[PDB]
Amino acid sequence: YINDKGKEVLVLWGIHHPPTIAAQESLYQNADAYVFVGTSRYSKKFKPEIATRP
Amino acid sequence: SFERFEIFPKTSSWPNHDSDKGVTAACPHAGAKSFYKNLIWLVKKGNSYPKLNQTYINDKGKEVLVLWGIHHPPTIAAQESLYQNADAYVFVGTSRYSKKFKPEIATRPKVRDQEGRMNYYWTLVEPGDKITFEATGNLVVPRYAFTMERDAGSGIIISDTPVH
Repeated sequence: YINDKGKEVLVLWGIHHPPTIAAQESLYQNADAYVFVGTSRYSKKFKPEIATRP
Repeated sequence: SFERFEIFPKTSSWPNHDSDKGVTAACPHAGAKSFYKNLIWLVKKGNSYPKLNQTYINDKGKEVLVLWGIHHPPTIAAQESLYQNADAYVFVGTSRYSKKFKPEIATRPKVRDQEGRMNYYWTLVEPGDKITFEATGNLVVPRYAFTMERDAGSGIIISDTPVH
């Protein structure tokens, strides 16, 4: 997305952590998944943390 | 209010792992190798480190401070001689806290004769909340947690003045 507006844009996203590997396959078909979000001054790579939380 | 209580009894919580060989010369007691009182350094019970899965529900009426540790061996051989898993992982979870820890196997500068490292972490479990420990290696499990109640606040005085 290129900012054609004349002012700042607030962007919100989320990263999901399934409880089990089976959930990861049932949702995304990729056991070894990754995310990357990048701007000119921002760049981060997110890896799923598949574990059973309380 | 402060009360130390055995969060995980040593004689029953870890039947599959070894809770006796976790002693180092960096923490000596009476000239012999020892370790921290409030923590157990679990190792293999012989060519096997099965999946560790333990939980604790806060039955106390106030906060519970739980401290654990993650061990980073200096060498891959050190990883196998303790946990028999080259790619181990730890996961500590609460209703508000969740973190996955990965060992960083590398040679550090040697301080107190030790080339590996051990990072210490802590958290507060609220009443009615539970903590969960999951591991395939590199976990120093709690032995004693601290039931605690906090007040408004104070400070730490660093001085040699006598106490009367």
